[PDB]
Amino acid sequence: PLGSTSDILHRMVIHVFSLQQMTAHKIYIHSYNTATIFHELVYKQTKIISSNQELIYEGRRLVLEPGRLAQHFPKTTEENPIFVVSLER
Repeated sequence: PLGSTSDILHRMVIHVFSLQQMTAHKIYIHSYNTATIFHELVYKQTKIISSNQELIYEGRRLVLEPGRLAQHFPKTTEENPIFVVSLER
């Protein structure tokens, strides 16, 4: 209150596809949340532990520094999402 989850005008969406579950996910996130928070939000929907999440964008591994702001992620759409792969095993 306001709180970053209710801060609609500063929120954005990142489109993710989990290959392990074969499920699409919309990651609504504050523009100023970090990659660390992004992974937490992905975990909430996929149960893939943050440090087990490998990200792929346009067929290449995507490496994001922990502090990278959501607003500075690559642009995604439902047709061009960030794929998530698990390092587990």
